[PDB]
Amino acid sequence: DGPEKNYERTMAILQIEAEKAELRLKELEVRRLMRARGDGPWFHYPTIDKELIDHSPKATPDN
Amino acid sequence: GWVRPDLGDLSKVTKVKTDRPLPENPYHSRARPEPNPEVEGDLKPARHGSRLFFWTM
Ligand SMILES: CCCCCCCCCCCCCCCCCC(=O)OC[C@H](COP(=O)(O)OCCN)OC(=O)CCCCCCCCCCCCCCCCC
Repeated sequence: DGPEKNYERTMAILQIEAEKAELRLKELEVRRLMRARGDGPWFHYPTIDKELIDHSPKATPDN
Repeated sequence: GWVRPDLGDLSKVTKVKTDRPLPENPYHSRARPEPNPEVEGDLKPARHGSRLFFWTM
């Protein structure tokens, strides 16, 4: 292979590895924020579904 | 002129007209917390695949 091909094949390789490296760092910081604040799709621990509640009038009024 | 109600009359659910206004927050509820911001958009392939260590796919 000529030096030009290897040279520019290297730039292609470095672009992919740099982009992957940045995403790896970003994911660690996103995971840190999502877990601490609970405001994202990850670390979304379930709460009781509200469709289970019955809103019909009860046997007694104060409820 | 009092007529005795029939069997089943007094257990009927009836409608009643009232001039009292329907209560607004009978449970005295606080404001509900806002929902988590919805994630929407077009699902695109993962950028450079899994990106797990050396794997290229
Ligand atoms: C396993 C072979 C190596 C044997 C020695 C053991 C080495 C240590 C094993 C630990 C794991 C290290 C494996 C390192 C490679 C994994 C990363 C990788 O290869 O990238 C993802 C790979 C796609 O490879 P890619 O770069 O896109 O090239 C495509 C070429 N068509 O996609 C993959 O991840 C799948 C590739 C796994 C590598 C083996 C499969 C290659 C395909 C040949 C299968 C055989 C087909 C012939 C069947 C013959 C039947 C008799």
